[PDB]
Amino acid sequence: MNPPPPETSNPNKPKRQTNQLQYLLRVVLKTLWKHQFAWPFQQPVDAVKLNLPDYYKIIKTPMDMGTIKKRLENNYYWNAQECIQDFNTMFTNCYIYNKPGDDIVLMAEALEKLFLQKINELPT
Ligand SMILES: CN1Cc2ccccc2NC1=O
Repeated sequence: MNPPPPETSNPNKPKRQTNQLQYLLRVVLKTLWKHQFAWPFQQPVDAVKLNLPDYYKIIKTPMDMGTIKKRLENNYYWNAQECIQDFNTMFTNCYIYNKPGDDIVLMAEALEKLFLQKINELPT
């Protein structure tokens, strides 16, 4: 079964807009999104559709780029580091659930390298 997806808004959490967060949406996320290996990460893992019935028995902090994108669009984050942590959670979940060498892991590894390339330098 699938749990509810992660929240993309929270009225009691303070919002913020920063040059770095704008950049994470306009450049980092929106560029990764177009990568040929982006598709598995563009929405929450669907344990039913993908036939991964144990996914959420194993992964307790789900994250995906669809969620991140919505969060950025909503100014959900306080700062860039909070957003970067979501990306890292997404990649880490993939390495936890799957094994080295798996096609999905090769896709995550590629995206993570591109992600690190693009956040190496952020605006000030
Ligand atoms: C995050 N995904 C996405 C996915 C899509 C299709 C088949 C397998 C997976 N495994 C994952 O861990």
